Amino acid sequence: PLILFNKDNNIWNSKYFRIPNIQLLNDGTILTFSDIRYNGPDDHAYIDIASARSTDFGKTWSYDIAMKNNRIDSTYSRVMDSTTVITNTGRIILIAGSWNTNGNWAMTTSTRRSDWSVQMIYSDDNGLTWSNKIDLTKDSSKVKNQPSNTIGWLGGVGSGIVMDDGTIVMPAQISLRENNENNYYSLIIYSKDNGETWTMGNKVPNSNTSENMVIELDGALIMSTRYDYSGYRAAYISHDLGSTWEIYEPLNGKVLTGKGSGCQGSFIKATTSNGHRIGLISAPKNTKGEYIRDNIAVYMIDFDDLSKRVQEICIPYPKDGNKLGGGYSCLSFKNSHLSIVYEANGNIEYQDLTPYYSLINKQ
Repeated sequence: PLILFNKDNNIWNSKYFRIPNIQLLNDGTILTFSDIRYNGPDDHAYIDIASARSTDFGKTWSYDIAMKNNRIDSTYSRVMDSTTVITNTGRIILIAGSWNTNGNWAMTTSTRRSDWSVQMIYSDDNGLTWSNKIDLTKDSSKVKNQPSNTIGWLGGVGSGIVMDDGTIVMPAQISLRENNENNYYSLIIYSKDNGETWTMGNKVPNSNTSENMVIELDGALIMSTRYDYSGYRAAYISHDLGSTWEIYEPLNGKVLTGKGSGCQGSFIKATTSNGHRIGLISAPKNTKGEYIRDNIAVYMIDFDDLSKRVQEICIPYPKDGNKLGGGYSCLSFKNSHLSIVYEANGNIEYQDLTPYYSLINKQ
């Protein structure tokens, strides 16, 4: 597989890369992102977000820093954990978490984390240039319905979606002060004005849920989320754009994730030529357990043939993850093409999976 971001040969002399992201553009351009983890694998470190862009279907790549941290702390300033979407205008939005101090974003403080913010950039030239950073949390003018007991929140790490009428929906994760503890939950945020302003949904039914993505299905939102220490990815459905949730049985509990903590993965919808809507999920099998996160696999469900069990399509990364930080992945599906980016021993690798989609599509 192509090494897209190479810890042993990159223009930033970065020691590590983590948290990859991919969008297949309507015109065939491939846009990807990654944390530039300059000094090593740690989350609590100095990080910027790179882009890598290809106009020859992944043969060659042009690299850039898509978003810089706040440059306040040479050890801890970081923007990281990209969540992206392409809107119906073709605008590309990236939302990242921003901090500049040591300590887990959700658990370190009992009040709103003072160095925390959510930063947005967008591109109206298909990822060639980016806006200035837009701070979504410094005031109350950009995001509605943020809870007063928020410790912090960020995107779900992956891709958002667009509803039938153009509404943008982004997966998110939040930490909330509740009865003298901090509990973290998945949720969504949505924008009806091309990302200028947002409204936050309500938390899903279970805590210990974090990184996630949602698909749209007949107006409903279906979320596949990391559910820590359950052994599986939870799934929930919302019929009111994320105000209420219930368990979605056909996917809940069906993708197992091994012993220990959960892991980020991706979840997207494709419509095959027979009209069926299928869900594709990427995540480590983690048969070896905890943070080994071996065998990043791709799974399929057919929402129009739900008695057929979830199927393992392929394993793009049939290797142990690096315990320092590995296992994350991102699928993108567009115009009958399917691509993946994933963590691979401190690098990011890229693969075109379109031949597997052809097998599924049965033309």
